[PDB]
Amino acid sequence: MFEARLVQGSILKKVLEALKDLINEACWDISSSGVNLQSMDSSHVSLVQLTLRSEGFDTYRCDRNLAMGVNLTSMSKILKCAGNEDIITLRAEDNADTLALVFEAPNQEKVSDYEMKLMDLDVEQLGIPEQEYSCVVKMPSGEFARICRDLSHIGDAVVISCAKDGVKFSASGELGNGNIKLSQTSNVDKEEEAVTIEMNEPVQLTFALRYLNFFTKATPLSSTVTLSMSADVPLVVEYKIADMGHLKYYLAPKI
Amino acid sequence: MFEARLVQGSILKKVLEALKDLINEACWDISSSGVNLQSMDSSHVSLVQLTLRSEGFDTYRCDRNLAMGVNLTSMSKILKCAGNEDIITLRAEDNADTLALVFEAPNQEKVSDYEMKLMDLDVEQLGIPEQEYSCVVKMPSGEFARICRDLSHIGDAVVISCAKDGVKFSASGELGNGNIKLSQTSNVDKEEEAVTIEMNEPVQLTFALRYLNFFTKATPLSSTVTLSMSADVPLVVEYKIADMGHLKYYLAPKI
Amino acid sequence: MFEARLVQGSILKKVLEALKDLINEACWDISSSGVNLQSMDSSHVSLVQLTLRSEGFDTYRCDRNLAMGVNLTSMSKILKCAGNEDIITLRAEDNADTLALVFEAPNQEKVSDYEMKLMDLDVEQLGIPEQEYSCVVKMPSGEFARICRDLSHIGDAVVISCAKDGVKFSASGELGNGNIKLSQTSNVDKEEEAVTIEMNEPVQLTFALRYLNFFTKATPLSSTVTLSMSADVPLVVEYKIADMGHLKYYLAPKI
Repeated sequence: MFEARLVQGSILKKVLEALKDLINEACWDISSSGVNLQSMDSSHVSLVQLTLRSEGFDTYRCDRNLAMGVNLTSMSKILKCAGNEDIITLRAEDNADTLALVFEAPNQEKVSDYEMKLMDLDVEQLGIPEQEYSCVVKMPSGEFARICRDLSHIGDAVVISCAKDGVKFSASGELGNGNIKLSQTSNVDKEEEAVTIEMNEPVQLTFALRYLNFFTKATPLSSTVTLSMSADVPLVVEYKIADMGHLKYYLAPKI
Repeated sequence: MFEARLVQGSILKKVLEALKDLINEACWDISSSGVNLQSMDSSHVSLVQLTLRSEGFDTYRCDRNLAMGVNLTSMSKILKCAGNEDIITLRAEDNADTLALVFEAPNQEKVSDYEMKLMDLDVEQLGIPEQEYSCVVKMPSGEFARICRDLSHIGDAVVISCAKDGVKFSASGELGNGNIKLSQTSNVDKEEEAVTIEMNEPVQLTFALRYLNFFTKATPLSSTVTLSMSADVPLVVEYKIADMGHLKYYLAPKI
Repeated sequence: MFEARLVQGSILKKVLEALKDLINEACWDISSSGVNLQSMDSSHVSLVQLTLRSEGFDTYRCDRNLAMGVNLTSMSKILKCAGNEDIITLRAEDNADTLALVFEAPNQEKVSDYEMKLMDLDVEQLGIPEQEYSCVVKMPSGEFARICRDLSHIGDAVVISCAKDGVKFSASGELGNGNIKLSQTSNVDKEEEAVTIEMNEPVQLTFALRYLNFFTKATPLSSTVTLSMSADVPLVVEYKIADMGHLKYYLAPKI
């Protein structure tokens, strides 16, 4: 038996809401150390890596490594039947072709029990080259979402320029161009309002806005986001999942 | 002649919003004891029965029993035009076949006078007698609304199974299957957000989920809903209309 | 050079919201006396005329009259990017391309520099010249908005009847008919409905409700609206924008 009881159900709701548009199907690599997902998106452009560590779960049980192939659109639909404050328990027999999802209200008067059909899929594998990056921008998650959205009216691509004297997002198109300059803070007082740049050398990279606008569906999961960049390698957009792990999205620059 | 004055016109806005999707035209039986509507949907699976007592109105007079044929699409349109806190007055002179509806804004600035056909058409008048039911379930209306909404993502039918210690709703379909068990809870005193059962013998019936989703548009009219059920007879779904009367939806099971 | 600055970002946004569904490509006349926009809408039915005097901006400089051809949907989008508390700067250097729109958030965290390509359109004019009208009605803007919206459920045309009593809007279609009567009560009254009317002779004209429902998108720009009517000429619906300027709509009555 695999069995994982997650007390804050909102978290799994949000993860599915952040993945279902970008990718339709993917295998859930389950083990004693946690749950891990790794997939390309459905247009073969970006890469996604999800991690939810075992200890994040209130109760956790994994007799042996499972791989469950999963339609995320169906999984999301089922999770929309969960409340935000439900305790969600995930359960699969060792080689069973189903995943049960139990949504307990907090007072135990209402209990729901769903049994999802798996789909049978060939796993993907990479993980990408772990790297020391030139720039790391930490910033509010709501601010990053709004920027990508604003600039998507102007252009299909965004140039992210970092230097010592700031970060800048620029886009360009048929109706013109725009530049959004977001200043580092010093003493912001809260921690989650900070804009901090860890800079080694200036960098200027171009990314497809369409894909960044997918990545920002993870905003509910965290109040900050970090962007790690270096020349000619994929951007990582990282959202922390409430002490349990993370959702990274990798994207090639143009060129 | 007919005239009924209702100071809390918000109630009548809620009833028409409850009726307009399911039923398109209906007979309005007006008498000195009040308003009684009764109709099948255009597909013959369900029946609605509405009752508004004369004493529920601020003023009421009926000279003359009347069977006004009414287009509920058109009446819901006109009611849209009413303020939330307008006084609503319904009116019919005699050998005129028109229903007038007068909305007087809260601080007598503005009177709106509306009038609609009153197409007296070949119709019905059933009733169907008092039955004794195997189960009667009372529960919060918003909770029944939620279970019908969520299960409609899974299948197009719901098995309702009643038992001493609770009621279950189960559905099955494309993306897998689902059951929601609500427990009898007692409490009472501080609120009736309870789930109570009255069980002479257990019941187990399948119903059309889309119809139950029409019925739940009445959710805003009452904090609770009752479900009376028996083998082979139509389910009743009752909503109380704040000390003026009731709204009952009737649905026959399958097989 | 042209340059204008405003603290009231919001007003600009509301002007574009109120124009952009009626007209696509527009020509802004920028002179030293201010900004002027005059155009038919894209169906050649109604006429719009916007005026924003130079004094209404808290800085204003214009060396040379410019005719800046803009797509109003694209400019509404851009202005959607700005904080409602943002300081806005409009800037152009004289012709081809660049209108620059700069949004500076209140305390210096964020600056947004946009640049809109201008197309070459001729500066229109015609400026149909003023008149004394049989009848001039002034009323709450949100009440005028609500009357057009509601009657649009009954009919496609409204008949405005002005009289010493007050003003009456009446519409008629398939479902039946409706009239709304606002009366002149005296003075010193709490209700915000002091509908006032300056009158030479009762008028009675019909108007397409589709277009009136375009003109009420200006509702946020002012709390009152003034209607000016005579037989055989266009209605004028005027929103005064706070001694900054005005937005006028012209619609001819049905024959």
